[PDB]
Amino acid sequence: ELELSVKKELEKILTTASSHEFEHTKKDLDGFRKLFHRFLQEGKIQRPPEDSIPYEKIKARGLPDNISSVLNKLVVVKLNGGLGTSMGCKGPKSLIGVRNENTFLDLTVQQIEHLNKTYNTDVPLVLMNSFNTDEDTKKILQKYNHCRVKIYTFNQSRYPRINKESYPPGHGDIASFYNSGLLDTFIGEGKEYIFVSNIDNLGATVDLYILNHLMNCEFVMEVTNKTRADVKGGTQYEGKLRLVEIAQVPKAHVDEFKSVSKFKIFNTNNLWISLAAVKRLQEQNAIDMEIIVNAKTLDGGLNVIQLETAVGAAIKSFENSLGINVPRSRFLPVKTTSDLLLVMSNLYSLNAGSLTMSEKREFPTVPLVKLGSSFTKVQDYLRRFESIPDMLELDHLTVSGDVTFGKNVSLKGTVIIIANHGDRIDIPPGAVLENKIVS
Amino acid sequence: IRQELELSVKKELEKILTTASSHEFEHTKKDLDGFRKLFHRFLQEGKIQRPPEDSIQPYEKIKARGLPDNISSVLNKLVVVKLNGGLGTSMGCKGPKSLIGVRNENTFLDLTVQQIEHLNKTYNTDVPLVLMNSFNTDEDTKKILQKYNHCRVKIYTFNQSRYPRINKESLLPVWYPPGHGDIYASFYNSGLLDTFIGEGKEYIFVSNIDNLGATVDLYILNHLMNPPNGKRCEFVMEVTNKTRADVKGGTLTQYEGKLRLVEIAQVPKAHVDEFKSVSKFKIFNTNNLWISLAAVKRLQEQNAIDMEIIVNAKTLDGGLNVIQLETAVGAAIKSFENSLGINVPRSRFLPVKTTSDLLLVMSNLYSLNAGSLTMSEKREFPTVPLVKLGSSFTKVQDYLRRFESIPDMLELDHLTVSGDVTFGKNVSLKGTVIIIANHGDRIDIPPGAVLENKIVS
Amino acid sequence: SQFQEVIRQELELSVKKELEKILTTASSHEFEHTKKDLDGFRKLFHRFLQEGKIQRPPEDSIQPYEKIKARGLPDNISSVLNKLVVVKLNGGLGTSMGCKGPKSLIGVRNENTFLDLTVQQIEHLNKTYNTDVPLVLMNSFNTDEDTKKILQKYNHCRVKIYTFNQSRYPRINKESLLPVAYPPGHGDIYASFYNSGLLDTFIGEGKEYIFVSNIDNLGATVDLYILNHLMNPPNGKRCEFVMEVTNKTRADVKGGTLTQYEGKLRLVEIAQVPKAHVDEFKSVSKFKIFNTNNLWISLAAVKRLQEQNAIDMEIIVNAKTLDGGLNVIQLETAVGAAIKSFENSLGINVPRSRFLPVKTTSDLLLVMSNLYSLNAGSLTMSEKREFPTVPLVKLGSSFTKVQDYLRRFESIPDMLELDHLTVSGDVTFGKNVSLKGTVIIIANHGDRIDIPPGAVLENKIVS
Amino acid sequence: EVIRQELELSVKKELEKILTTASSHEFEHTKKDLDGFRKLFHRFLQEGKIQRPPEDSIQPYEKIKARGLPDNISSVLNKLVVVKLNGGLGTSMGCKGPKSLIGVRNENTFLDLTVQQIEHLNKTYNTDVPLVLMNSFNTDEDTKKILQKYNHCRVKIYTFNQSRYPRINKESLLPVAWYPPGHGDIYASFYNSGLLDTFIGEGKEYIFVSNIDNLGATVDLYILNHLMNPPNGKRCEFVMEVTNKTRADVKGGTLTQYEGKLRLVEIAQVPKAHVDEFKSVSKFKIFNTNNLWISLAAVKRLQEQNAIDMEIIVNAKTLDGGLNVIQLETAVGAAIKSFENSLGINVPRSRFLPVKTTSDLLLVMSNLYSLNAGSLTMSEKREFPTVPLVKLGSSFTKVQDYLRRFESIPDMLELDHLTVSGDVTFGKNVSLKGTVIIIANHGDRIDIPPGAVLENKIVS
Repeated sequence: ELELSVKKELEKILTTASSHEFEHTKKDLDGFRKLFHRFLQEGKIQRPPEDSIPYEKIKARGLPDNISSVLNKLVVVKLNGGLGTSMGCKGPKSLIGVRNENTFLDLTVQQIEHLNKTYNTDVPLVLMNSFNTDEDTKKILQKYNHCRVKIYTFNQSRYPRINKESYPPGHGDIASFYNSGLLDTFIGEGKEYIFVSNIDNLGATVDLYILNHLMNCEFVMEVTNKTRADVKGGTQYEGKLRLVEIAQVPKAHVDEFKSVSKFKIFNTNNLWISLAAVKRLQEQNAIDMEIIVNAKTLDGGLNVIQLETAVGAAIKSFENSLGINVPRSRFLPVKTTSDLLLVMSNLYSLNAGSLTMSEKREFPTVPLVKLGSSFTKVQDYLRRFESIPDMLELDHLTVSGDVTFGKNVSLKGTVIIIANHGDRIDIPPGAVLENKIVS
Repeated sequence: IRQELELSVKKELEKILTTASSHEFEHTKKDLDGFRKLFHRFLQEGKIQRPPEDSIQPYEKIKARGLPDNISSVLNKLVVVKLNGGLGTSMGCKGPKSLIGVRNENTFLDLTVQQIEHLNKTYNTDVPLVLMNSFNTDEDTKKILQKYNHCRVKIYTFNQSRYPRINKESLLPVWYPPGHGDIYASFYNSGLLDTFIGEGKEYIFVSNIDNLGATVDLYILNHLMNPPNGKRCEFVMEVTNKTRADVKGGTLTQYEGKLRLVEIAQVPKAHVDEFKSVSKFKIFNTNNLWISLAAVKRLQEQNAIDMEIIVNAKTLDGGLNVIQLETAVGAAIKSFENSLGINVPRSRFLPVKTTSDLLLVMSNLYSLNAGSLTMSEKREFPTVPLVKLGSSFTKVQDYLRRFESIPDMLELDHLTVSGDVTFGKNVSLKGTVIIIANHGDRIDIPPGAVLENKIVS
Repeated sequence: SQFQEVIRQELELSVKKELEKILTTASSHEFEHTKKDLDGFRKLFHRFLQEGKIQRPPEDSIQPYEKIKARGLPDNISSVLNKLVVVKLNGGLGTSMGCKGPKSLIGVRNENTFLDLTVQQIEHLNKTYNTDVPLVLMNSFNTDEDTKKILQKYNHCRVKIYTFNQSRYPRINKESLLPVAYPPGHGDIYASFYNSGLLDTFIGEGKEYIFVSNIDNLGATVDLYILNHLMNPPNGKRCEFVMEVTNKTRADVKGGTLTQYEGKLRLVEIAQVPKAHVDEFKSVSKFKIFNTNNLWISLAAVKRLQEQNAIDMEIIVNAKTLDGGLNVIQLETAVGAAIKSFENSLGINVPRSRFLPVKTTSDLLLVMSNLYSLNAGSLTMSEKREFPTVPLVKLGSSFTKVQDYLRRFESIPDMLELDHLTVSGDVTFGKNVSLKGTVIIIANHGDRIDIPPGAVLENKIVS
Repeated sequence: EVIRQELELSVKKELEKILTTASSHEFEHTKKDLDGFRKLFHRFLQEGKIQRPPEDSIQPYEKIKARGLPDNISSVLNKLVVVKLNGGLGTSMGCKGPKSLIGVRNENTFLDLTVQQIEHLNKTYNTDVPLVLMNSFNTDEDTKKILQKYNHCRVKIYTFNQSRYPRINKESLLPVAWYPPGHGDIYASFYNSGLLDTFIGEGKEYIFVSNIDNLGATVDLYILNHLMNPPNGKRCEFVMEVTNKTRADVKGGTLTQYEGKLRLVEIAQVPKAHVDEFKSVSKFKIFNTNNLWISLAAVKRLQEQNAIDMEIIVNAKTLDGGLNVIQLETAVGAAIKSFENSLGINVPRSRFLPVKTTSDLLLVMSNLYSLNAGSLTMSEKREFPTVPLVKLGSSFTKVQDYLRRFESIPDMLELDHLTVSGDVTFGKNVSLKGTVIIIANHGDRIDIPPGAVLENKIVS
């Protein structure tokens, strides 16, 4: 008698519709009911064997020659649903400057343009944007016409927040793909596959070595070795491969997670998913994704629980799955302005829209940089540099305080600069900082 | 001309050779004439040689061949020689570097013999230890040896030669050790060479006492004593990958059928850029070498030991620029028939140059097993953490003063301190720690504190 | 006498009329109890206008708690509680501490508020004793309307919670002697509690004794031994009015003491003490006795004395200035000075287990440390804390407002081995700090100090 | 009047009890030095405005240059003698011994350079010009030691010492404690050394007195063409190089036509009232360079006559554990007034470039200037011709410090003002441009990064 009083106010929100909106109105609610019923009804015994999961072994099978073929039976979807307010800039996380002078969105059409103009193929790109991103990104999709690209944008369902005392439904909502109708469209043409990559990941290009094991199974989940850097994240139970998340872990076995190995598994969020298998699961309602609590409180109101599902959670529902190892070449997500300084450096070379780590960086290791609190805002980031320094021979960089960089600087080895509170530190142009502590 | 000003520097030492203290005469004549013998070669003083994939072998291919059975093995073919001719004033200490404490507190010397004991006291064998110490270190090291009686290890000493500090502007003499190439002649001349080959030992294993990871390894020894169907070995060179940590050293190449050594100075100007990547040079001179005893006798008799002349500048401290003619051990493989060096894990090369290495190596990051220490887990990534202590921390006494115990490091990646900083008991460093106390200020870090990804100003 | 008692009469006449004015002001149908309130002011005022040294206190009038504690506890049933009334003093906000609201609603431990811990205490009586103790709160216009909306949380519990408001009085002028168009303190209780129609309800329900304490005193708790002493008393005397007293620390010389004046007890406070002998009050101790404001009072006794106007309490002056205004007086009274009027009145000397005023954040810390343990809503110093010694904690002005206090300590540090603490300026503690010995943490203007998580500061001066 | 002769002959006998303590052979020079004083003290006891200097008596170097060069051969050099002023240490720069011996570039010492010059002269021209050094009791034996090194360079070198005088006391008026009596003491010493008669015997006719600070003191052919084979007939005798005043160099010496001849004037000689008009109004554009051209012939003629008129420079000095005392001296320039036909010629600042302090060094060992065969001249592309202004602090004063602070001399072509003070260091390959102020307050350090370009900046 305690779920029958929330649904009665979910019937009291249908008559507050603006007459026209009724097609996707009675449906988005009827999804919340399918997941609110799983809220109040809520191993270790199997470890992943050798016969399940390497990169350099597929390359020796290895590459189908040549045109195309095969490049024509595929669709490319990159995620959008997400602001970059954490970055600073109000608006979609797609519309921020990366390399002079392209943005995330620009970098993606750059990649597709090179393949179309060389393999004679026409591969359509797709955005899965949220309600906070569609108004803006739609207005700028006009500057992409007359480029050899097909474009297909569509929204995600709207979900009602609920209160602790008495929002986007996560990235796993891709429920929506059948709702817009493009599911039925894409299949009935010749395509058989969908490639999901995040837009934050800039290494997540479409691979031709993997397109061998795909073309001429079904479900591919890409993986990379865990590193001290990124500890928490997603990692074969009872026949099928099951996704395991940080929050699902019982109280006892927290020490067993992370340490040691044990596990090498990490969630890449780069997936290939078969089209014809979606309709065998989306219609019979057998997709089993796990739903997470995710209750924050911002800014000056009660604690709110926002229920969301995960993309990689539907392996337990898919049949005949197997994952393959992908070297860190093809995983490079950008989160803070400290990543921006990294990627826009002469650490990466730029080639037809997709970027790779450069020569001659002698050792193949990312030199990660920690920028201070006063660099977090992208508008402040560019203020303080403009003239992204030389970093081909840098190992560690840490700046904190009111610091400014002149043009053409070179950073080498370990550089530490720390201005005290209400001090300014002005690095002169052309300067070469090598293993130095600038207080 | 070049002779007529060389016969001056030869009759300039005839005045000091009569300034000889009766007995100490023949080991004085022997050296000074061996100084002339270098000075001569000093006046006269590729590339097509790309290194081969057959001589230089991976460790992984020896280690699993593999274990020599049984009793035992023989091992009684080996001699462990360790270089002990180095002062430790860069670490702060007046005297031999060997006598600096590393753990609990075993000294450098302590730790070696504790290995040789665990061998002999488990394999019913008698392996010797041989130290080469120069005139700097011989005195002080001898007095502190009486503590090793009734340890199952026979220990032997012999001195490096004594050459004159020649003048840059003057090219005339007024004292230094000729490096570590001097071994071949000074080890023969002591008499020890003939002893060991007389006991039937045929293989000597040189290394640096600095290299705490330089441990006697069975798997390699098996490749040597009773070798794989073939000939060899007159000489072996342990060699590791190049790290950003150490960009200048030696590289081993194949110039003219035999493998040569190349030093950074031997490089003419229009090719210095080329050395150390393009990465067709991931060879690093570890300085951990095996040699054959039988081999040394032959080649030393006929002066058939060819090394490149090292020419070091220093004017330090007060006075004119000084010229030190030296020779290295490596620069003499090309004069040994049939050479090959193998590739070795960095596990086997852990040299303790600064006070910053001490920290690393006496932390809970390494676990000790009576002498020989290893990178013991829990440790997640294999990566060696960066540690850079300031100038307030160089002299050992200061370093030891500053730490009231050595802080936990098993989950550290980078740590940099500078200033008058001072630690506590049970301190736990995790992530990237930066602690900097400015000219006049002092930071003392409270006991049992956990600094994790922080910056203390 | 001649020219002095004409002016005095014209003062009491002038105000009265400017108060006959502020009566119909005010022309609100809801008169209850306005006219009475203003008849209480003129009673105080008339006294203010018209307006030692004697003996030390006798050795049988004040008694040690151990003598009484060991007699010992009642036997039946008991069921001696059924003649008791607990009364908590809720006339006061926490704007001192810095909180929008009644002090009675700030959280202490895990994280129950002063009043939570109070009802948890009574619940636990009634539960283990199949008894029904009534709880009364004597609050003010400041405190009532706010707490009433919350009192519905204590539903389904085993308490009957009761309320009343004590009067409003208007604040008189220090220059002009004129009312501006305040709660007269805890001393007003007698009148207000009776007028509220509760004194009579309970007397006619079989109660005989009232236990008055503060809400700020987390230690002031119902004690079966001191209860045994009034209910079924020794010999048959028959008292009436009993006031808990303690021994004076350096911590509190500025309090009130009991002394025999002309044949009865009287509470003598800092203020009424002559200019020449102010020192001899503080020392020697000697006068080692100090008022706790834990009181036990007979209900029968109130009526007899109330309905007959005879509770003689000393008048306090209390000059205040706030905010952009000149000087205003304010007339108040104190429970304690009532002893004077009662009969067979006596005081018992108490441990300080029973006296913990949570007045500052300094006090809060201590009381949410590991230096105490919470059991059924009451808390007491806990073993193992070896030396019985009580630490002294002085926090800085940066720690005054509770909202700050919480954020500055990521956790509550381990105490138990504190002797002295003194923090002043901009500091901050992390998770799992352990403090022992004497800890001094001074940070100057413009500086920060962040004690890292897990630190153990023993006898250090951090700067 | 009668007291003066009393205090003048009291001095006579007091010195007479000091000869009686002279080491056998030292005497014949010690006495002549002491009779040198007798005369100066005698002048010192007995001790405008109409002076504004004419047109024709001071000439612009450009006219002279355009006449121009000697033809034969020349080999006009044969009649010249180069004299460089040595007496004078470099303790104010933070150096022991002779200032002559400080490293300027490569490092060539001050003296390394002037021989480097004379030599290149003799070698290109097949002539053998001599270098004579006038050092004093402080910079003599120290210099002679180093002279061994110039063997087998093509320069005959010489030395002589100027006199040594007694320090007389402020209150007492008695002598004590010895000093070299100014550079003006060149006429007397040069005569007594005998070189003067020696040289006028080998048929030399002229000396070129100049200073070893002066790096710009080139031997210039056009001035020579004017002295040997003079145009028109006359015939003079004394020539004073002379330049323009900068706000920099205002308090100097200027020529004026006092009573017939030219006469030098020093700020110390000017009446209190008129001090404002000397040192501007310019008016006095002329400023003394102390590069002089003098006839050997003429010296001798007038020295036998004791006719050389200099003014007494009265000096007050008391350092460090001494008491207040006077130190009577004379100036070389001062002597125009007694020579004949004397003229001054105005000369580019190129010829005038003294390195008196550590600021100056930085400037001269820059890439602003350029070095060839010992001589150095500013050069390209120093586009706007003006000389940049450098004020290093009291930290950079000592030569030994100055070098430790500059891990490399920095670029200065584009530099207009540089001013530092406090505890500062410089990386290598620094470039300075425009106006650069770097100021480090007591207790601080500024370390400039290598490769830095400071362009119009304040670094505090």
